[PDB]
Amino acid sequence: IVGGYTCAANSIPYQVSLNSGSHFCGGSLINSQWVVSAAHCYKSRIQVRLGEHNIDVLEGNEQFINAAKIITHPNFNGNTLDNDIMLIKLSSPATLNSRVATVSLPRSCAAAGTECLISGWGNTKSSGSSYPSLLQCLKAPVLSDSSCKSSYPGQITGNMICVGFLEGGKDSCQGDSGGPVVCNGQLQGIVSWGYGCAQKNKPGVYTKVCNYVNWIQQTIAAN
Amino acid sequence: IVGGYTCAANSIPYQVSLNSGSHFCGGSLINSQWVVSAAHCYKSRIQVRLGEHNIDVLEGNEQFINAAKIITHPNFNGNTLDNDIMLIKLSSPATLNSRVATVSLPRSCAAAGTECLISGWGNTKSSGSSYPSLLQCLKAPVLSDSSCKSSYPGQITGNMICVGFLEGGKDSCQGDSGGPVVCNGQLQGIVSWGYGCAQKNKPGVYTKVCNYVNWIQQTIAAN
Amino acid sequence: RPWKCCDEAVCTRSIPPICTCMDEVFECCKSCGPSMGDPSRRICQDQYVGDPGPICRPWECCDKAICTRSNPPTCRCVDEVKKCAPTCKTCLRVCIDSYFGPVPPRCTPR
Ligand SMILES: [Ca+2]
Ligand SMILES: [Ca+2]
Repeated sequence: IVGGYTCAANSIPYQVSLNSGSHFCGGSLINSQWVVSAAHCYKSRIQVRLGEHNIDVLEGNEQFINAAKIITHPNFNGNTLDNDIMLIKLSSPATLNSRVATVSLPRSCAAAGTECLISGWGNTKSSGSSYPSLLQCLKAPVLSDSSCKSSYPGQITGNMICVGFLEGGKDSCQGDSGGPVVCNGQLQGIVSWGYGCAQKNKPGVYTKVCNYVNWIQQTIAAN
Repeated sequence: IVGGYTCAANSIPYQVSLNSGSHFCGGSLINSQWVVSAAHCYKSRIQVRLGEHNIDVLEGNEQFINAAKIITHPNFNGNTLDNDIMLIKLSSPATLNSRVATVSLPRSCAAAGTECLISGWGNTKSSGSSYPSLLQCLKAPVLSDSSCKSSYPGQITGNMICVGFLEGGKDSCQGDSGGPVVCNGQLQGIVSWGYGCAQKNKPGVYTKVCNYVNWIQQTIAAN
Repeated sequence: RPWKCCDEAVCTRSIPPICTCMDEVFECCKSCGPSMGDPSRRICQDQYVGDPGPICRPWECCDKAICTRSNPPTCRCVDEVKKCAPTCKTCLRVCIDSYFGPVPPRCTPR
C-alpha cells in the first residue's frame, strides 16, 4: 500500500496473509473454511496466516492453517488477468473471534464514488522497495468504468474495476495482490494489477467480485 | 478520422493506402503512375494499395503496386514538418477505372470557408484508440490563416493550412497522414500533424498543396 | 528480460510481480501474438517475473503532445517539468526528444 497508513492491530479481521516461506500475497476470509484471493497468486502449497498484524513477529493472535484445496477460476487468463479470482479451502476451520472474522460478499456492485478500504503488506513506495511489517490501510473510491478504460485503453474487461486516485500517490502495490477492497462491509474488489504503483492517471485494477458471487457460492457448495 | 462516417465502397477512387506490412499512411493518386503523400510518411520500401475500402479483407477490386521511386521535398523540416510533401512513382501504371481514379491538382488556392472531404483509415477516437477497417469520410471547412496561427502560435508556416473545426469533435488522426483533402474536386491539403485529435482549438494542420504544383509537375517530368 | 524496454508493462501486484509487455509490435521475444480485441494489434506474449524495467518513450506521460498523424506516429512532448524522465535524451526544463511510437498517455485525463 502506497500513501496509506498503519491499520490499528487486528482492525481488519478478514485480512489474511498467504505464505509459502514468506509473505507473497494477501487474501480475504469469507467463510470459516474459505479464503478468496487472486488467481495469479496460485501456488501448489499455501499457508494461510490469520489474525496477523506484524508478519515478522509472533504476537500470539495468529492462526496458521494450510490450504486443503486451491481453486483458480476456470476462465482465468494469465496474460489479460481476466477472471483473476481464486478460492482456498482451509485444512481445518478458522476459529472466529474479534481478531479473525469473515467479510461479506457483495449484495450488489459498487457505484462509482463509493469509498472503500484497501489493505495489505505490500510495497509502500512508488519508487524503490519498502516492505512493512505492519498491515497498511488505504481509503480510496471506486472509479467510473469510463476513466478506468481511459487509464487502461483496451485492457479493462467487464470483470475489472479501478479503485484509487487518478492523480497518483495512493494505490496498492506488490505484495498486496489477492488482498481486499471492502466498501460498506462488502468485498467489492481483489488487488490484481496495474501499471507500476501509485502512478499518475494509473489507478490499481481489481477483480470485480460482485460478478463472482455465484461462482463463489457454487464452488463452496460443491467442495 | 474522428467524428466522420464510413464512405461508400470505392466512392473515393483517388484514395490509396501506404502499406509496409501494415497500413501506416494514406495517399492520393494524381497520375496513373504517381501518388502524392506526406514527407514524414517516408520509408525505403512502400507498397501502394488502390481500390481499397476494407483493408483487412480481400475484396477483388484492389491493386497492389510497389513504389519504384520515393521523392521527399528537398526542404522538408523534420522538426517542424514544414514542406511535408512527397511523391511516389508506382513500379507499374495503375489501371484506371471506376474504383481507381486520379484527383486533379489545385488550379488556385482554396478560400477559407470552403467545405472539403478528408479521408483515410486512421484512428477514430479522440481519447482512446479504434482503427477502422472501412475507409472513413469527413466534411470539413478550410480555416482562416489567422485562426490557424492563433491556435498554433509560432508553428504555422506558409506551406501549412488548418482544416476542420475549432470546437473539436471532427478531425483527422493517426493513420490518416499523407491522406487527401479534396475541395470541389481539387487536392488542397495533405494530412500532416496536429495537437492531439479532434481537440478543441487544435484543428488539423495540412500541407498546403497549392504551393507545390510546380514542384510536383517538375518532379514528375524529370523522373 | 523478453524486452529491452516496455511502455505498457502489465504487472501483477504479487511478490514477485509477474509482468507482460502490451507494447504493440510489428516485425514480431519468444512468442508474438495478437492483443485482446484487434488481432491486428501484435504484442509479445512473454511474461517476466520481476521488475519490468525502463519505459521506451522519453516521458512518463504527457498532457501536451504534438504528433504527426502516421501510425505509429512521431511525437514530441512540450510539457514543462522540474525534471525530465531518465529516458529523455535531451532535457533543456523540457524534453525535446522526438519519439517514434504510440502517442504518449496523458498525465491528466480528459
Ligand atoms: Ca504476527
Ligand atoms: Ca480490400
